[PDB]
Order: sequence, then structure tokens, then C-alpha cells
Amino acid sequence: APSRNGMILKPHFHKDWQRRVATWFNQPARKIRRRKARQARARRIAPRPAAGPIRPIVRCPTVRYHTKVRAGRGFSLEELRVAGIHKKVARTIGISVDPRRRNKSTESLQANVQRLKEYRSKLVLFPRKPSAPKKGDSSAEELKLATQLTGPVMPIRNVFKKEKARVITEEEKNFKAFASLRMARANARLFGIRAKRAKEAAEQDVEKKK
Amino acid sequence: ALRYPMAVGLNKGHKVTKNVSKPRHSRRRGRLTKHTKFVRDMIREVCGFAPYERRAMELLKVSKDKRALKFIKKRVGTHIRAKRKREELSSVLAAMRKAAAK
Amino acid sequence: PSRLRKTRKLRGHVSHGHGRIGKHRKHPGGRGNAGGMHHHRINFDKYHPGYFGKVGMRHYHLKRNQSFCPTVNLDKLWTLVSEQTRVNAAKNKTGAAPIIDVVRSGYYKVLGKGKLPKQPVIVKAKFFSRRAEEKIKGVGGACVLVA
RNA sequence: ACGGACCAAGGAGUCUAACACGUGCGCGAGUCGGGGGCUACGAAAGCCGCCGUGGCGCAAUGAAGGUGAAGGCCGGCGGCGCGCCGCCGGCCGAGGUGGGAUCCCGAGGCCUUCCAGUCCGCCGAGGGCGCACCACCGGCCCGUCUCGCCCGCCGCGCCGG
RNA sequence: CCCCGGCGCGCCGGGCCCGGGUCUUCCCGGAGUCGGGUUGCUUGGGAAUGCAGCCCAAAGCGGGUGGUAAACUCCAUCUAA
RNA sequence: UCAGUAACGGCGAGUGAACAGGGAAGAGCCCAGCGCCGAAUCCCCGCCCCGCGGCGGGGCGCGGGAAAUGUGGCGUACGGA
Ligand SMILES: [Mg+2]
Ligand SMILES: [Mg+2]
Ligand SMILES: [Mg+2]
Ligand SMILES: [Mg+2]
Ligand SMILES: [Mg+2]
Ligand SMILES: [Mg+2]
Ligand SMILES: [Mg+2]
Ligand SMILES: [Mg+2]
Ligand SMILES: [Mg+2]
Ligand SMILES: [Mg+2]
Ligand SMILES: [Mg+2]
Ligand SMILES: [Mg+2]
Ligand SMILES: [Mg+2]
Ligand SMILES: [Mg+2]
Ligand SMILES: [Mg+2]
Ligand SMILES: [Mg+2]
Ligand SMILES: [Mg+2]
Ligand SMILES: [Mg+2]
Ligand SMILES: [Mg+2]
Ligand SMILES: [Mg+2]
Ligand SMILES: [Mg+2]
Ligand SMILES: [Mg+2]
Ligand SMILES: [Mg+2]
Ligand SMILES: [Mg+2]
Repeated sequence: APSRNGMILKPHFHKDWQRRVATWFNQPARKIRRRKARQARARRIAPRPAAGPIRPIVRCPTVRYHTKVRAGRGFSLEELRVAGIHKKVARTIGISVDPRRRNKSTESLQANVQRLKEYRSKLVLFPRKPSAPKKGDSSAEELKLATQLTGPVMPIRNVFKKEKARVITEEEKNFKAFASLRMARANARLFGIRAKRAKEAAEQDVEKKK
Repeated sequence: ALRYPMAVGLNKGHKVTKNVSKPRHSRRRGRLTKHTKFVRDMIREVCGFAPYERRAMELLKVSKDKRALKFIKKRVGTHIRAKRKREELSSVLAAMRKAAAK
Repeated sequence: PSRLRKTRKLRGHVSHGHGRIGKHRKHPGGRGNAGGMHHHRINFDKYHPGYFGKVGMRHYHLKRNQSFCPTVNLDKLWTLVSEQTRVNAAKNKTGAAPIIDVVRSGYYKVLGKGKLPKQPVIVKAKFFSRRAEEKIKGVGGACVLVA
């Protein structure tokens, strides 16, 4: 029996909800447990970063988000082939690799190849045997100075380029933005209809000539 | 007249150049290999044809293409698979006609 | 605070604030939204109009990401860019108009609602309004489209 | 008419979610770390801002494709029959009427021996800017209906305004 | 003061004779399965989301998906049994 | 968080996700097929050495079986030989 004025409402409590009530009193204990597991992993891998391997500069799908840049699953095989790193060497030297990704854009391809070139320079590779170093190993001065990096290694920042104040030209003054938008809407709506009418008019012209 | 990159229209989207890379190797599944064609025509020679396929061959011999398409569509389901089976039966009917002629 | 609630003052009173003639029974008029067409017709007519029935097309798999188009007005267009840009645009004698990137600020469409100060702009947005274009061209400025 | 021998103890509008209204506090076109991470009581507390992602609010409307919230005046030119429409340069540039708490101006006077006579207050005829709010008249955006005239081209059209 | 496990060092017995780039020549896929009709249950899934019973029953530049059933046409994206 | 939203429902009562974004965590792979290698493979029993309270490693057996109706190595959609 509703009273004078109020919102219509649909409470979803018609099931037996009191059996399945997830209480959240485990929350600070789980924060302590995640903290101890993370410190245990950081003490387990002693020179390696506590976060993990590096993750790609990634454009977002689904037009709400495509201006933003994320950290992705892993590097692409074409990215590794251009940078010159084998995909099984990359997992051993601490590089996220996934074979599912493609490379349609050239700019993001070059950006991830450049990020590989920066990470190969920033990487300090320790030798397998300390008594007998190999050809592709770091120097003894870098062996002592190498340490962990707290947080995400090379944190991806959404950079925006800075433009300067320009003088407005007569073509920019004479450009019609809303009219161009409406003409583009009309052409994208009527692209197939004009082509069908052109084919039908060509058929009428062939029927008139022949 | 300048043409700004528009989010809507016939050529919408942000202007990004496209590279020409090697296509994926998972895309070529179902490609007709010569050895698989040999195995396939081999077993077509050994086992023979199905009864509904023989009935559709008879419907193509009596020149009823629409009724043959309706029968193959009722037997196999979709119209695309029906048209492919009708073209395959017409091809093997032309092959049998050429073998009977010369 | 149970000492501030109403159950403290009603101790001693028999019907407990729920009436002596008509008792506080469990569900006298049904549960929830019971009888909105039959015996609660007047309440839903006077307070929830249009509640019953269907209208419009059934868009099956709707996408709020596709429906995403945030708007910003020309009245608070200068809140997106810092104030020293406005100072330098008012100070420059040559006429170097500042570029306001609306997609960088986080809006797609620019609508023209309020007064714009008399200095040229270069508004780079995804969509534009006709009134917004008229205000920008009347003040001075350009409307650059971007995808 | 029903319940009731008597006495002691227990005993009945609680809790969660959602919504509405009122009040208190903080910030304010912003607000919020609730999820995550870092540093006995302490499972607390403090911190994060390139962890404000995200919710709500700042823009509504249409079933949807979509669209999306003041104008006036001067000069020049083109068209049509001093008047109207369209295109460029400067100015005024955010509606009005009535009721409106408060504020502003001050015709005059506020007494000790008569006149002249400066400053601080104080009250007020009458006239104003008018807070909020109310009632109305206007104006703008959106869907729909009617009457007609013009503008634009990367694609002259069953185009767009 | 005992017991246990782990990080390392030194020795013995073994397995193993192991990579990358360029060019040429070959090869490459899971069948009463997919899918279609019908029925029953289920799902927010609505001309049938998923599963199951019966009947039909595949193909290889093929097949599945692209939230309205269908035909034509280009695309996008995966490789089921 | 999307979101009590799209959607389902005598469209009534009521029911009701998914994508994406921010995080905790993050790890990838192996066969059949297709093919190359004298079955190059596996199990059990006899003897010797070590160790034997998770019955394991090596050598010696014209010892017994499994397996060509296919065991092992290279190799699996990220191509492979
Ligand atoms: Mg009541
Ligand atoms: Mg993490
Ligand atoms: Mg009383
Ligand atoms: Mg009572
Ligand atoms: Mg009461
Ligand atoms: Mg009475
Ligand atoms: Mg009552
Ligand atoms: Mg009640
Ligand atoms: Mg009735
Ligand atoms: Mg009696
Ligand atoms: Mg009684
Ligand atoms: Mg009695
Ligand atoms: Mg008592
Ligand atoms: Mg109420
Ligand atoms: Mg309140
Ligand atoms: Mg059942
Ligand atoms: Mg059901
Ligand atoms: Mg299609
Ligand atoms: Mg919400
Ligand atoms: Mg009804
Ligand atoms: Mg249910
Ligand atoms: Mg997600
Ligand atoms: Mg084999
Ligand atoms: Mg796979």
C-alpha cells in the first residue's frame, strides 16, 4: 500500500537472500594477506621488479575510451620481430608476450618497438655463472648498482602534445563545421541509394539507346 | 577547401596509415591441399554417393534445378550449403557426362 | 540511537501509534505494488503517469559506450584551459588565438549557450552545434573537426 | 460480552536494502575513496591525485534516425514591390510589469541668555535601485502541425541549413 | 640444547652432442561432428541464449560469430567437434 | 562500476545480465593428424654395486611380453619440416 508521493521501486529481496550474505569483515585481513604475499614475491625475486614484466602502450577500443592509453597484455610478435628479440628469449628476460595481438596501426607499432629499444638499454642482465661471464652480460659496476624498481616498471603516462597559438586563416574562418557534419550524415545515410539510382539510370539509358 | 578528419561520414575515423604484414596462419584452415583433394576424390571413388545425393543427381538429370535445390536444402539445412552441394553435384554430373561422351 | 527513535515514547501506549479501531495488520493492501490496475489505480494515476504499457522500439543489445557523447557549453568553455592563456590572448596584439582542445579536456560536442568573451578561439572538438558555430564565428574563431 | 487464583523472572515496531521529506556538518560546480595500493589498542588511523577510473550533479528532448537552450542599432552592396529579404565592417551588448523585507537621496527640525553659525549623530514629507518569492507578459532549445521565401558546395540531390 | 626443510659450496655416477638470420622445396588439422527442422527444460536473450531427445545430415579460398527471420554482396574477427 | 541498465514479463506482480574502464593476480602449453628417422619405445623377471620409512640410478641377460590395428624423438596454428 503506497502513500501519497514517492518513487516506484522494485526491491530484489523476494528470494532467500539471507543465506547468501557475503560479509566483508575479511577485508583488512585480506589487505594484510595481499601485502605479505606481495612482499614475499618481492623477496623471492631479488633483483627483478616487484610488479613484473613490462606491458605495452595500448589504445583503447569502443569509442568512449579510445583517447585513453592503457598497459596491455603483452607485446606483439611483429613488434618482437622488428625489435629483434625472440619470443622465447623475451619471456626469460622479463617481457610480456602474447600471440593474439595484431598490428594495424604503424604508429603504435613503432611506439612499442621504441619502448622495447628503451627497455633493452635499461635492462641490467646478470650472468648465469658469476665466475665466468658471457658476451651479452652487464658490467661489474652495474652488477652492484642494479636494484629493484618500486611500482610499475616504465609507467605509461597519457601524454598530450602542446600546441601553440596560431593565426586564424580565411579558410578556417570560411569553413562550415555543422554544415559539413550534416552533409556527411546525409551522404553516409544515402550512399547506397544514389548508387542504386545511378545503376538504374544507366539501365534506362542502355534501354533507350538499344 | 580543407577536409578535416571527421568522426562520422563515409570515410570516418581517425586517420592512421596501414601496414602490409603477413596474414595469420590460423586463417588458412580449410584451404584445399592437393593431398587432401587426392584423399577426398579417392574416397569418393571408393565408397560412392549418398542416397539423397543420388536422388538429387536424378533430379539434375531430369533437369529440375529449383526442385533439386529445394530437396538439397531440406536435406542439409542452409541455402548456402544447399547451393554448394548443388554445384558439386552439377560438376560431377558434367564429369560423368564428359566421361560417357569421350 | 534507539533512545532517539519513536519506540521509546510509545511505551505505555496500547496501539503503539498504529490506531485502535483499525489494528496494525500485516499486509492490508497487498505486498509491494499490488493492484496498481485494480485498487491502487488512483495513486498511480495521480502520481506515476505512464507507468503501464509500452512505447518505442526495443533496442536489443544497447551500448552506452556508443551512446557516449558528453557536451560542454560555450559559457564555461574557458574553464577547460588555464587562465594565463586567456591573459595572453587578451594581451597579444598580433592576434594569436588560443587552441582549445575539447577532446583533450574530455568532452565531444560543444553547444553554444552563454556569452563568449570577444577574442578569437580555435575550438578542436568532435561535434559542433549550429548555435555554437554561430557564436564562435560572431566572436571570431574557428571550429576544427577532429575524429 | 470476552482474558484474568496469586507472585517472581522472560516477553512484543528491531536489523539490512531502496526511496521521499525535514534537520545538523564539511566542501562547493563540483563532491565522494566506499574497491585497491603505501606506512597491545591497531580489524584502528594516516596517505594516494597520471589510483576521480566510476556514481551523482552541471542539458534537455524525440519512439528513433537525431537535434540541442537572448537580441537590437548604424553604414555599404544585391534582389523584389519609403517598406521587406540576403551578405560584410563598428557600437549597445542579458528581458519587462506589479507587489516586494532591507538599503540610498534628504523639503525641515530636533531647546536653556538673543542672533550669527561649522561638524558628529537622530527622525522624516516625498522620490529611487530594487534580495528572495509570487502572478503575468515576452524570448530561446527540442518533437509535432500549417503557410512560403531564400541561402552553401568536395560530391548540384528524394542534399543540408 | 635437539629435530626438520630451504638458500650455497666441493666431489661422484649419469643423460645431452642441443641455437639464430636469409633463400629454395613441401605440409598443414579433431564427423552422427557442425548445421537445419521439431519437442521439452532453461535463459535478460526477445522469428528460439544454452542443453537434451528424435529425424535429416555436411563442406574445405571451408566452417562458426557479427543480439530481428530471409536472399544477394563486400568486410571484420576466431579455428569448434 | 556498468546497473536495477539493455532486455524478459496475464509488459501485470516481478525478474534481469553482458561489453568496456579501474584494480588483486598474471604463466603458458602438450597431443592426434601431416611427415622424417633399421621400434630408434614401454612393462615385468634373474645377477652385481649404491641406496633402501615417497623401491629409484647404472651395468650384465640368443630372458619373457606389449607395440606396425603404431611406442618414442623433431613438431601444433604464435606456423612447422
Ligand atoms: Mg498509511
Ligand atoms: Mg598488478
Ligand atoms: Mg494517547
Ligand atoms: Mg490494538
Ligand atoms: Mg503511526
Ligand atoms: Mg470508537
Ligand atoms: Mg489501517
Ligand atoms: Mg506494515
Ligand atoms: Mg476490477
Ligand atoms: Mg459468553
Ligand atoms: Mg472475543
Ligand atoms: Mg477466566
Ligand atoms: Mg520483568
Ligand atoms: Mg513518503
Ligand atoms: Mg537533506
Ligand atoms: Mg525442469
Ligand atoms: Mg523460466
Ligand atoms: Mg553481415
Ligand atoms: Mg546509476
Ligand atoms: Mg495488463
Ligand atoms: Mg529468475
Ligand atoms: Mg570487463
Ligand atoms: Mg607418432
Ligand atoms: Mg590455441
